[PDB]
This record gives sequence, structure tokens and C-alpha cells, in this order.
Amino acid sequence: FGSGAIGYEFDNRYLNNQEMSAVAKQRLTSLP
Amino acid sequence: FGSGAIGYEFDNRYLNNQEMSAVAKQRLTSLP
Amino acid sequence: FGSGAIGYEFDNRYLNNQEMSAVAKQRLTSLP
Amino acid sequence: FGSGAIGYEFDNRYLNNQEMSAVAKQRLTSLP
Amino acid sequence: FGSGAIGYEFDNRYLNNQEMSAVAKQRLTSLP
Amino acid sequence: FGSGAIGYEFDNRYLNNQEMSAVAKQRLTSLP
Amino acid sequence: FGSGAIGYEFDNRYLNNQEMSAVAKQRLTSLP
Amino acid sequence: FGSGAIGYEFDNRYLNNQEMSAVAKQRLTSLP
Amino acid sequence: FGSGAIGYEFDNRYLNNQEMSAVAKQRLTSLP
Amino acid sequence: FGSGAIGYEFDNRYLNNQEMSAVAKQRLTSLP
Amino acid sequence: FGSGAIGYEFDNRYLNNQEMSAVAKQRLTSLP
Amino acid sequence: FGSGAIGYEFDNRYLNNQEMSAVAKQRLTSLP
Amino acid sequence: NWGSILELDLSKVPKGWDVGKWMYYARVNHIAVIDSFKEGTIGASTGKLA
Repeated sequence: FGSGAIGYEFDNRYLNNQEMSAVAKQRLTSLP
Repeated sequence: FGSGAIGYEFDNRYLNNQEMSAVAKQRLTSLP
Repeated sequence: FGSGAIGYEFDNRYLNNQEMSAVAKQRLTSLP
Repeated sequence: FGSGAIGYEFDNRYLNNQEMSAVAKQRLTSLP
Repeated sequence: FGSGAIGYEFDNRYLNNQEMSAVAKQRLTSLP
Repeated sequence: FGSGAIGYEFDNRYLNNQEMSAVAKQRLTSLP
Repeated sequence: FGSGAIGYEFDNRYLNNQEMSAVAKQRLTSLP
Repeated sequence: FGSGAIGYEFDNRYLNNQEMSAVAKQRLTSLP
Repeated sequence: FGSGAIGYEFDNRYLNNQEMSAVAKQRLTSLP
Repeated sequence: FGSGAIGYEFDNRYLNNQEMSAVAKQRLTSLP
Repeated sequence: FGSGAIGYEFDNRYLNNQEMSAVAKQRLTSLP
Repeated sequence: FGSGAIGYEFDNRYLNNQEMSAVAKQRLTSLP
Repeated sequence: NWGSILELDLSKVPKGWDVGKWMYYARVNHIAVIDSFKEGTIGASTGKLA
């Protein structure tokens, strides 16, 4: 059968987690 | 058969652990 | 067949282990 | 059947997260 | 056939090793 | 069936991400 | 067929190795 | 069917990214 | 067919390498 | 069917990449 | 069919490589 | 069919790269 | 105007010694036996305290 109201949310949440992991590594460096 | 009252909560918990891992790497830096 | 009284506990324990691993990385930084 | 209005955006989001992870490791060094 | 008197203990031991790995990363920091 | 106007772009984008990850590690060293 | 006198020992040895790896990371910190 | 005008270039690009990753770890050291 | 005079020793060697890797991370610390 | 004039080159190139990665870690140490 | 004069040597060589990797991490520490 | 004049050399090369990676981590330490 | 004041910590007076007699013998001999391994110094010796 099919219904994607819980698969969609879990995939979106996984991508949100991975996005937060990506942006959490960003730094604006110093000591030039 | 079908029932998601145990798989949904386990998936949610997995994504919550991923959430906490992602946000635990967030740092507001110093030494500019 | 089916009975999930040992699968449920092992999945819950796995998620507990992963949660403890996640929260064990948390730090409140210093040197501002 | 066939429909890519949900898989396309998830793939695009995955590649966007990969994009941000790749460009977050870019550093212009100092101390020459 | 069926018997879980050897798989249950191995799964429990695996999760115990995961437990010890998770709690071995716990640190109470210094230098505030 | 077949049409590769979205598979091609996603593979090319994946390779672009991996290329950016590769070149982002390049450094011209100092302190000789 | 079946006989688990060598599978049991190898699984137990694998778990012993993983346990030794876990406990080998344990430290009692200093510098408070 | 058969055609390698798109798989060949993607494989070549993958190996080029591996090439750049491998040669980006090359360092001529100092402090002897 | 069946014979474990070559698989048993390879498994034992694999677990011996795991043994040596596990015990090679063991350190008795200093600076208390 | 079969023809290995492109499989051979890609496998050889993969092994070349892995060899360059291996030798790029080699160092002749100092500070004795 | 079967003949294990090349499988045996390759498995033994793989285990030798993994053993050398294991023992190459061993250190006798200092600074007590 | 069967022929190992190309797979044997690729396996040997893979194990040679593993050999070089294993022996490239070998260090004779200092500061005792 | 009063003279210099020394801040003295008695964390190393030996066990079973009263402060008064310890300071008395410190006066007389100019040498005061101390105990660097008192139970109260366990943290600093063992790295648990500063």
C-alpha cells in the first residue's frame, strides 16, 4: 500500500539533523 | 500485518539522538 | 511468529547507549 | 508507479548538506 | 527451530560493551 | 524505462561536492 | 546441521576484544 | 542495452577526486 | 562439504589481531 | 559479454590512488 | 570447483597486514 | 570460465598498498 | 600602624599535635615538623584538587 506522512517527516528530520551537523562545523577564523 | 506504535517511537528516538549529537558540536568561538 | 518483549528492550537499550554517547560530548566552553 | 516530486527534493537537500559540509572545511591560512 | 539462551546473552554483552564505551567518554571538565 | 536528465545532474553534483571536499584540504605549508 | 562449540567461543572472544577496547579508553582525569 | 559515454566519465571523475585527495596529503616536512 | 582446519585458524588470527589492537591502546597515565 | 580494457584501467587507477595515499603518510622522523 | 593455494596466501597476507597495523601502534610510554 | 592473471595481480597490489600503509605507521619513539 | 600580618594555614600540622604546642616547639627550635601526607592534602597530591 502507500502513505508517506511519516516517511516524509522522518526523511526531512534526518536531513535537518545532517544540515545542523554541517553548519555546526562552520567557523570564521582568526590570527592572520 | 501493520502497526507503527513501536517503530515510530524508535525512529523518533534515533532522530532525537542525532539531534543531540548535531547540536552538541555547536560552539561560539573566542580569541578573535 | 511474533513476540517483541526482547526486541523492544534491546532496541531501547541501543538507543539509550547512543543517547549517552551523544550527551557525553556536551561541554560548556570557557576562555572568552 | 512513478513520481519524483518528493525524492528529487530530498536528493537535492542531501546534496545541499554535502555542499555545506564541503565548503565549511575551506580555510584561508595564516602564519607564512 | 528456536532458542535464545545464547543469542540473548551475546546481545546483552554487546550492549554492555556499548554501555562502557559510552560512559567512558564522560568527563567533568576544568579550567573555567 | 529510462531518462537520465536527473540522474546525470545528481551524480555530477555528488562529484562536485567530493571535488570541493578534496581541494578544501589543500595547503601550501610554511615553517621550513 | 548444527554445533556451536566454535561459534560460541569466537563470539565470546569478539565480545572480549570489544570489552578490552572499551575499558582501555577509561581515564581518571586530573588538573582541576 | 549498452553505453558507457556517461559511466566512463563519472568513473574518471571519481578517480580524479581520489587523485586530488591522495596528492593533497603530500607534505615535504621541516624541523630536522 | 565441510572442513574447518583453515577457517578456524584464520578466525583465531583475526581475533588475535583484534586482541593486540585492543591491548595496544592500554596506557597507565601520569601527571596527577 | 566481455571486454576488460576499461575495467582494467579503472582498477589500476584505483590502486594507484590508494598507493599514493599510502606513501603520502610516510615520514622520516626527527627530535631524538 | 576448488583449490585454495591462492585464497589461503591472500588471507594470510591480509592477516599479516592487519597484524603489522596492530603492532605498529604499540608504544612504551614516558613522562611519569 | 576461469582466469586469474588479472585478478591475482590486482589482489597482490591491494595487499601491497595495505603493506605500505601498515609499515608507514611504524615509529621509533624519542623523549624517554 | 601595626606590623606585617602573616596568613597561616594549619593544614600541615602533624596528626595528634595541638596547635599551641606545635607553635611552641616551633618557637624554641625554629624548626616545625610538618606532615605533607595528611588526609586533607589527598586531593592536591592525587590531582583531584588544585
